[PDB]
Order: sequence, then structure tokens, then C-alpha cells
Amino acid sequence: KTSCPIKINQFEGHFMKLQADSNYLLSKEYEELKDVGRNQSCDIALLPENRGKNRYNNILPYDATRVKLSGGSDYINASYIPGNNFRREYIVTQGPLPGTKDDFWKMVWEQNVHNIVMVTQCVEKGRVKCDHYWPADQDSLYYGDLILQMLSESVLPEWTIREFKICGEEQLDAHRLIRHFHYTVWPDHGVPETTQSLIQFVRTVRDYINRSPGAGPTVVHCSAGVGRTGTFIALDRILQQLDSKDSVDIYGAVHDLRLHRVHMVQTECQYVYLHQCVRDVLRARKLR
Ligand SMILES: CCOC(=O)C(CCNC(=O)OC(C)(C)C)(Cc1ccc(NS(=O)(=O)O)cc1)C(=O)OCC
Ligand SMILES: [Cl-]
Ligand SMILES: [Cl-]
Ligand SMILES: [Mg+2]
Ligand SMILES: [Mg+2]
Repeated sequence: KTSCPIKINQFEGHFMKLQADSNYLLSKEYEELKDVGRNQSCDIALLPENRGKNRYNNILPYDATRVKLSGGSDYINASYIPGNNFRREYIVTQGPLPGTKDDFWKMVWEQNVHNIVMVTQCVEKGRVKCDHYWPADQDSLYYGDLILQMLSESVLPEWTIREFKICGEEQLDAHRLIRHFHYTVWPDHGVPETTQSLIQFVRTVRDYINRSPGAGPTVVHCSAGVGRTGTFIALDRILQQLDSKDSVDIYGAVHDLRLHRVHMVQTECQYVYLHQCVRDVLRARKLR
């Protein structure tokens, strides 16, 4: 299986069948995804000199899809995800470490990123999951050769939107505005409390992207840059399918992400959640 399309008019019943006998068919599907993509090298990532640049030593970018930094140490734990129409729709990455904050912002600048989506908290169940890689207050900071200033921070019920200005130090006139969307209510290895919340967050970000008169790739990260990051991007793609086609292909969406990075949609619960979001959108639409 590379794809399992479901006609939208059949989705409700198909989902009930997938859930039958304690999610038997859903589990069978999820398990079929287990080895997708795994026939690719993680060689550059496994170099001793790059070891300390990886948050989790099992979660490494493939050579064929890794993002390269300019200059003499080109390594960051980050992977390009191609779009349906053109390469590099997203860059998926881990939560930056103290020693990779500069690399993260260097990647942002070099790849012409204008929007960042963060789907982890910095600290969860008492563990650091992502370092606090932007300024704490309103003062400018250098991160390597870039200057970063926070312009606004808008705390909303379930996510916070921040705007930053970033300048290359050699050309202070040529700044860029970066928007950062931080979803604050998603437990690691788990799912948000409602489908409605993540659906609206994804639609919100998608609307902002669509007004970012084409930017570069959207960066999406969590702690490892696979579970919550993968579920987010999967839901973005699936919601676009529901707006364009009369079939939806959740298996194909996750399959295609796994071709580009390990563990995208990292738990069966997350895979089930994607089905619940589709179910919920379609239920509403049936009556409207
Ligand atoms: C380096 C080895 O680490 C792993 O294998 C991780 C983390 C395991 N640790 C963990 O969950 O700790 C607490 C339960 C106390 C929070 C690496 C990891 C960490 C977080 C995620 N979620 S994501 O941030 O949503 O990607 C995914 C993988 C793992 O579970 O791998 C699964 C393939
Ligand atoms: Cl790509
Ligand atoms: Cl695209
Ligand atoms: Mg370095
Ligand atoms: Mg520094």
C-alpha cells in the first residue's frame, strides 16, 4: 500500500469499520506504515561531529532530504518535506538545543522562512523538550550572525502568536518579519483534547500562509520533530484534500511523510486522531 483513498460519502461507515474489533483494521494499517522510508541512509547525521547536534539519537534526518546549512559545518537535524506541487513546502526539525539555536535561525534566514509552527511546550512532565530559542523580552539578541527582536506576543486560548524581526548583521536594512505559531495544548506522544482545536489551528496557520505572498518553506517543530509535527502536517494536507477532492487519503498522507523523515505521526493514537478530525469535518458538511 502507498495510498488508501476513501470516498468522502463512504468515510463515516469506513471509519466505523476501521474501529471495529478494538481498532483492528486501523492497527493493521498503522503497522503497514512502520518501515516506510527506512531504506534510506542517515549517514551525515550519524557522524561523531554531529552527535551533539541531535536531541534524540534515534531520530535523525535522512541524507536525501536533510536541510543543509551554508559553510563548513552544514548539519542541522531538519528535513525537507516536498509539497504536492513543488519541493520544500515544509521544513520539519527538532526543538533546538542550546548548541543549535544559532543553526535554527541560520536555517530560517537561509531558507527564506517566514512562518514557524511550534507544537510542543518547552518543558513537559519535568523534562526540557525544546530550548527557549527566541528572546525572553523585548531586547534584540544576536544568534550567530543574525539579530532577532520580538515585536509582539499575542496569547490566545490554545495558541500564542509571536512576531519577530530578523536582520543579517551585515545588512541591517534588509530585515524580515517572522510569524511564530505556538500551539500550547498538545501532550507529547498524545493528541489534543478536541479535534476542533487542532483543525482550527491548522486552518488558521494555512490562512496566514496563503496571505504570506508565497514565502519559503514553513518550519514545523515539536520536540523530536516527528509525532506532533507529523500529525500537524498530515492534518494540513488532509484538510486541503477535503476542500479539493471527493476522496480523502489519510494513509497516503502519512506514507508520504514517512518517505521523508522517520516516525512522522509517531503513535497509533495520533493516526486515529487524524481519522476523527476527518470524521468530524465530514459530519458537519453532510448537513450543510
Ligand atoms: C533518544 C531516545 O528517545 C526516544 O526514543 C524518544 C523519547 C522517549 N522518551 C520519553 O518519552 O520521555 C517521557 C515519556 C518521560 C516524556 C524520542 C522522541 C521524543 C518525543 C517525540 N514526540 S514529538 O516531539 O511529538 O516528535 C517523539 C520521539 C521516543 O519516544 O521515540 C519514539 C520513536
Ligand atoms: Cl523537498
Ligand atoms: Cl506545494
Ligand atoms: Mg555550531
Ligand atoms: Mg550566541
